[PDB]
Amino acid sequence: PVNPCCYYPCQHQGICVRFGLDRYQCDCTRTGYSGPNCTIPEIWTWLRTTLRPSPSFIHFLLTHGRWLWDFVNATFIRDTLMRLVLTVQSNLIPSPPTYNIAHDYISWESFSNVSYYTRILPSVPRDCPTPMGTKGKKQLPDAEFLSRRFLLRRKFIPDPQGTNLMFAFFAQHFTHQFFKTSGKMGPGFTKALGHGVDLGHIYGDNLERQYQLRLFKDGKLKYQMLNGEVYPPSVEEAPVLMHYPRGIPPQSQMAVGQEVFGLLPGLMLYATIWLREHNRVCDLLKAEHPTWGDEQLFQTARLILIGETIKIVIEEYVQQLSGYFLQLKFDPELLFGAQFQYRNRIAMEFNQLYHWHPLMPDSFRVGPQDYSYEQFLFNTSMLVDYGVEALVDAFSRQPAGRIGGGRNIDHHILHVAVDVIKESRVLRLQPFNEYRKRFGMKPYTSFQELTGEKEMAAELEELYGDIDALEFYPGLLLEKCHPNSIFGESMIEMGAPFSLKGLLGNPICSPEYWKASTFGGEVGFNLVKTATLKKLVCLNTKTCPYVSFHVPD
Amino acid sequence: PVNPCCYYPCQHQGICVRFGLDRYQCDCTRTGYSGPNCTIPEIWTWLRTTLRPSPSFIHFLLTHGRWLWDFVNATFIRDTLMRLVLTVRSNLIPSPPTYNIAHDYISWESFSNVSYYTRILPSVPRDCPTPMGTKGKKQLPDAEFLSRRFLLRRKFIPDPQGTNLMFAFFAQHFTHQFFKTSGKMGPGFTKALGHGVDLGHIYGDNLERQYQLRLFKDGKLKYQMLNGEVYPPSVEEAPVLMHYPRGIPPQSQMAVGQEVFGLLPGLMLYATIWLREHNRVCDLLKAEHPTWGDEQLFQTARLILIGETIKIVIEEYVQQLSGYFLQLKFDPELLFGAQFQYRNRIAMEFNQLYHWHPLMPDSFRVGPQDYSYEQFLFNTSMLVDYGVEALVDAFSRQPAGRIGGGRNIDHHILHVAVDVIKESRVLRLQPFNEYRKRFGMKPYTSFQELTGEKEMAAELEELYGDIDALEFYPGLLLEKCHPNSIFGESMIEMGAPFSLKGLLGNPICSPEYWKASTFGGEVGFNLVKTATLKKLVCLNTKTCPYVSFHVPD
Ligand SMILES: *[C@@H]1O[C@H](CO)[C@@H](O[C@H]2O[C@H](CO)[C@@H](O[C@@H]3O[C@H](CO[C@H]4O[C@H](CO[C@H]5O[C@H](CO)[C@@H](O)[C@H](O)[C@@H]5O)[C@@H](O)[C@H](O)[C@@H]4O)[C@@H](O)[C@H](O)[C@@H]3O)[C@H](O)[C@H]2NC(C)=O)[C@H](O)[C@H]1NC(C)=O
Ligand code: HEM
Ligand code: HEM
Ligand SMILES: *[C@@H]1O[C@H](CO)[C@@H](O[C@@H]2O[C@H](CO)[C@@H](O[C@@H]3O[C@H](CO)[C@@H](O)[C@H](O)[C@@H]3O)[C@H](O)[C@H]2NC(C)=O)[C@H](O)[C@H]1NC(C)=O
Ligand SMILES: *[C@@H]1O[C@H](CO)[C@@H](O[C@@H]2O[C@H](CO)[C@@H](O[C@H]3O[C@H](CO)[C@@H](O)[C@H](O)[C@@H]3O)[C@H](O)[C@H]2NC(C)=O)[C@H](O)[C@H]1NC(C)=O
Ligand SMILES: *[C@@H]1O[C@H](CO)[C@@H](O[C@H]2O[C@H](CO)[C@@H](O[C@@H]3O[C@H](CO)[C@@H](O)[C@H](O)[C@@H]3O)[C@H](O)[C@H]2NC(C)=O)[C@H](O)[C@H]1NC(C)=O
Ligand SMILES: *[C@@H]1O[C@H](CO)[C@@H](O[C@H]2O[C@H](CO)[C@@H](O)[C@H](O)[C@H]2NC(C)=O)[C@H](O)[C@H]1NC(C)=O
Ligand SMILES: *[C@H]1O[C@H](CO)[C@@H](O[C@H]2O[C@H](CO)[C@@H](O)[C@H](O)[C@H]2NC(C)=O)[C@H](O)[C@H]1NC(C)=O
Ligand SMILES: CCCCCCCCO[C@@H]1O[C@H](CO)[C@@H](O)[C@H](O)[C@H]1O
Ligand SMILES: C[C@@H](C(=O)O)c1ccc(-c2ccccc2)c(F)c1
Repeated sequence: PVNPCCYYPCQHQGICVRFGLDRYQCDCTRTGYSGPNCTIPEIWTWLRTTLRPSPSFIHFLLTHGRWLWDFVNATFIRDTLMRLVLTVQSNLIPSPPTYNIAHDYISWESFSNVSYYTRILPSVPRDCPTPMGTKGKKQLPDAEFLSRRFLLRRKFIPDPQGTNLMFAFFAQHFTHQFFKTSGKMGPGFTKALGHGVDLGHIYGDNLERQYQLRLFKDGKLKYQMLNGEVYPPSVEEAPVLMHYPRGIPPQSQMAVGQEVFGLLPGLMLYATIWLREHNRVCDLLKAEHPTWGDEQLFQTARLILIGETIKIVIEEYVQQLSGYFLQLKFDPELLFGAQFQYRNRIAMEFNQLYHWHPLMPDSFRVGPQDYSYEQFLFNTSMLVDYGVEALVDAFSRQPAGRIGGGRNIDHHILHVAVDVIKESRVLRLQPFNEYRKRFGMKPYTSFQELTGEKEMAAELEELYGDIDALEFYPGLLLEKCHPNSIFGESMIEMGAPFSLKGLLGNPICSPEYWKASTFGGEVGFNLVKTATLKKLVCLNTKTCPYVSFHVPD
Repeated sequence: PVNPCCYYPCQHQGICVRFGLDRYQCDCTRTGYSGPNCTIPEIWTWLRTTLRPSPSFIHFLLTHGRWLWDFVNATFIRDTLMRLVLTVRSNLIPSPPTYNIAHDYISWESFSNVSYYTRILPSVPRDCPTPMGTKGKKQLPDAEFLSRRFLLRRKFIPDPQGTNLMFAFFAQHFTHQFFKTSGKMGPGFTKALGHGVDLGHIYGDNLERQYQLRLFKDGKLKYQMLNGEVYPPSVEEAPVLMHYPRGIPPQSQMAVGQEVFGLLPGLMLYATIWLREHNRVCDLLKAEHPTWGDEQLFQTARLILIGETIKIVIEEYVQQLSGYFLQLKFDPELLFGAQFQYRNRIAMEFNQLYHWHPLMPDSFRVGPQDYSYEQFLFNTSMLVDYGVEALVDAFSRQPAGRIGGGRNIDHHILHVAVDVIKESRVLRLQPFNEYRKRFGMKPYTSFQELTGEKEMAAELEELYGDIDALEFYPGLLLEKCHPNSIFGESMIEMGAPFSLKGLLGNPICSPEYWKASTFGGEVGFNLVKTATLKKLVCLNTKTCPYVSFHVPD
């Protein structure tokens, strides 16, 4: 007998469990539903269903009515709605976490072993008719072909939301502290054990590495002086493992928290800024705590920089992304009255989803110069050649690509998307339409409805055979965007739950940690509260360039 | 100049922070207090403090007036009070955890590094004039001498509550899954990384070990047949590091989850019982799920066993210990309405407080046989010679020692108590009275008020010089016991918050985990719900012996 759970016979987050030889049952516990498949709603659930407006209608509300939102943001409604957005979206994410690559069920190993990525939906059972369940063709489409025909950039489609390369490199930097898939252990495993905003891309994902990067005086990180500017130290002074092209001299190899950050100037840019911010914070702490040792200075600066990161990510980063007329607000005290777990486990789906390579351009315009991919990648002098000011100015001015829509990944890095789709088959990620339901959306009935056009849809229909078969990452990047937006509804409705849970689930946001003393007092606490991208750069530079998550005007 | 925080200025959980050269500031955030030392009470706090009766008064109501309690236990008031017990107790424990031996302040490293025990009060600063802060003598009293005079048994004092050796051994077994101090790392460090009821004393503290214990058939653990009965395998078959006396060969030594269980038959007794249960559960689980592989069977059996452990501990173990007339109840649903973090970190103070060596008798009686310590300690054949039935009957009939009150540790194991005090001093654990205040009690104003007598108190006053210099462990053990109880006011009021947070803070108690599917359905769920000490033994033995946490009549 075939595995019944492969029909995904249970709705609204019921758990399919195999009983006997050919039977299944569903645990509808606290899903709001009753019956064999969990399809009969309870009186409260039912009432909330008819009164629930569609995610599209709410997206419209958040992106329209300039007059209403000016009023809202200047009142308490701002706090009310922020609380609402925080609790409602985060709660889609389980906590404690549930499944992983090895276990499609709750276990003590899945709870304790942090080297695993987690998952929101279990893998597609191995003992089933099609690789995506029961629907679709015997074999899935070629990963290279799907990229070439649907994801490969022809002409450059800029972001209509005005997103720049200062954002793209921030996104890439930031996300790589909690996305470190391991090569040795394989797919579904991770090296970044903080599982969130620990800043291990600055300090290191292990103690040994951290100790090697630290000056062990004044709580500071090691640094070097090139042309009068403070840069991260050479590998000769901080002998940590760094991935540089073999043959490159060690004196030109810079050492930072994250191994891959030397391969791109944009990465090594932010690495410098944050390092330069860390030591600056030590200078402020030491002035008010002359008696504090090196360890106290270091550990307190880290917490201040963890706070600063989340403040900028929520109020500036997600702001630019969402395009919302709601002024987003970082205030942990909002959740102090609700049931919220201050813990987080990074999920493979969020890893898959955060592959935002369409942000990368055709070239890299720095002042009058234009730089090719072969001049930008691996170049180790560019950062020290131009300086922070000049590179931040150049990245804040150049537009970034539109993520959704399709055909917008520059040929140089298309291979990544190919491997993403490949990896999304070793992990046996459920089909896109199943995730639609998990994150509270209606499944698509056609490829037409998915893309909003006719041409590119009809070809996908022939390849996949069924919309119920469409894969996760292709689904996200081919779906029609919201009008004049950066990506589709699915990226928002699925991304944000993961995103917000990570930010607010950080221990520093808890009632226990969100105190003045935690950050060395009012001075440190205000540094978190008033943090800003512009301030992160311009307080650490000689001059102040144009710095923003969006192109001028 | 003298460190201001040595005086412990900040009352009611306010945090002392050094500013400038000789100044300090208190962070009264969310303590309920205002002002420089956190002594000015807010409107609600004042109301709370005047209306709140003394701990001793509550202990009176809970331990008296049986007629009222018969009524209470058969009504919803049982659930109401239990919730109050759960929420008010656990609240006294920081979550996420605060400090460790390295940091007397909040740091990311303290949060991330699960190798550390946590702590509730910071250490006594090294620059303080006296070892305990500001009060007492330049040198503390000799640790060996303190044990001899005040902790060493003369005549045997049985626990007035009727507590038996079945309890005493359960305690030692149960606790040694989350008390595993690292000799190679030093005090303040731990090997038990599950930090609670993970059953890592049955399955081992690491994966490679767990794997060696497992049959890898039907989710079962390895075992061997002896005399027709089920016993843990030899090291020869399951090669794991076991701490046995030098000269005892691998075939002679048994393999279990905790490395030290071979040293005592009572400890190895429970290793057998819990192993039989695990394999017994797997048999039930396979009948319900024939299509299940080995891994899922093992992982589910682990959760059911964790379930049963928490059920028994709360409803029988804590019951006998507390001696309350309130029928204590295990139901995670009680907490589904309040703010509760399903996370736990073991504290060095919980470690220190659980050294319940007074429980151990002058000698061990097994029917008509009287075994001395030298016959009992490291016996390899006693378990197999007698069997489970016979030794459950034996330990259940023999009285255990009264824990508090003083002079009740057998000379054989008095060296343990010595080392606890010496370790405390390395750990730089705050005075006993400082811990009184932190667990909502008033400090003792004299040694007479502590002990409830004249002689022992006078000698202690001479040794310590002041009551505010009295140490944690000696304090807990020399305090006047509640009338007819096992220990005093402090062991309950300091032990309970750690204990209940450890049980209910287990992720299986979370609304995400607490459902039938987690335990393979209803059969597994009911095993947890109806779990019992008597059943744990008697369902795994040929005959039922006397089984209880108290002696007969
Ligand atoms: C949780 O936390 C615990 C406690 O911190 C931690 O314990 C262990 O880890 C730390 C760090 O590994 C150990 O600390 C010791 O640190 C001293 C450092 O002094 C030296 O510093 C300079 C660097 O030394 C050299 O490093 C390498 C290797 O040789 C090389 O590049 C150079 O040669 C370089 O000079 C140097 O000036 C000089 O050598 C100094 O002596 C080390 O000397 C020592 O060897 C340790 O590494 C602790 O000892 C560890 N144990 C304990 C009980 O504290 C855990 O690791 C952590 N757990 C997790 C999961 O993170
Ligand atoms: C020109 C710049 C970029 C280059 C050269 C690049 C290249 C790569 C490469 C080579 C991989 C690993 C592929 C593999 O072996 O599996 C990768 C993965 C990834 N990319 Fe990029 N990419 C770029 C930009 C971005 C941006 C802007 C983002 C947005 C945040 C992003 C997000 C990710 C993520 C989250 C991973 C997976 C990380 C992990 O699991 O270890 N990338 N990219
Ligand atoms: C005759 C039986 C017992 C023996 C032989 C024994 C022996 C020991 C020894 C040798 C240590 C290590 C301390 C040191 O040497 O520094 C220890 C610690 C300890 N004991 Fe016992 N003990 C016994 C009974 C008990 C009981 C009944 C309890 C009650 C629960 C208990 C609780 C503990 C705890 C919690 C520790 C610290 C564990 C750790 O730090 O890893 N012991 N004991
Ligand atoms: C290992 O622990 C075992 C516990 O069984 C010890 O062996 C047992 O020792 C007792 C005496 O202490 C033996 O009792 C003897 O037989 C009868 C009772 O059956 C009794 O009336 C006699 O007076 C006599 O002492 C008991 O039979 C014996 N069991 C076996 C199988 O030999 C042993 O002494 C312990 N090891 C150490 C180092 O003490
Ligand atoms: C490392 O980053 C460098 C940028 O900071 C870059 O070197 C720069 O390359 C440009 C373009 O080739 C040079 O400009 C040259 O070409 C123009 C004509 O297009 C001439 O008018 C100029 O006089 C000049 O010869 C820059 O001079 C050069 N910058 C510096 C400071 O030397 C590298 O491309 C990056 N590294 C690699 C290996 O590609
Ligand atoms: C978190 O989970 C990881 C995967 O379960 C685990 O990695 C390791 O898991 C096992 C056990 O150590 C190893 O599996 C094999 O065991 C067989 C025994 O027959 C050997 O034939 C084989 O050589 C291998 O050792 C894996 O090697 C190993 N890695 C992977 C990717 O599976 C982690 O240890 C665990 N982390 C913690 C902290 O427990
Ligand atoms: C619960 O779901 C199952 C499986 O999806 C339903 O069982 C049927 O589903 C098909 C479409 O309705 C039928 O054609 C099949 O006879 C049967 N298939 C399987 C695999 O069981 C079932 O009807 C659902 N029940 C309810 C009440 O909605
Ligand atoms: C609370 O803080 C300090 C510390 O307990 C209190 O004691 C200070 O002042 C007292 C004189 O009025 C003396 O007891 C001590 O000399 C002094 N202690 C120190 C360490 O300087 C003080 O009374 C309280 N402060 C306030 C503002 O009420
Ligand atoms: C009728 C008896 C009511 C008992 C139920 C209330 C349980 C409160 O338990 C209370 O915990 C507090 C915090 O740890 C302590 O300070 C109190 O002394 C303790 O009794
Ligand atoms: C019933 C409950 C309470 O809060 O009173 C309670 C909870 C825990 C303990 C307890 C105390 C010390 C070690 C282990 C358990 C205890 F003695 C009493």
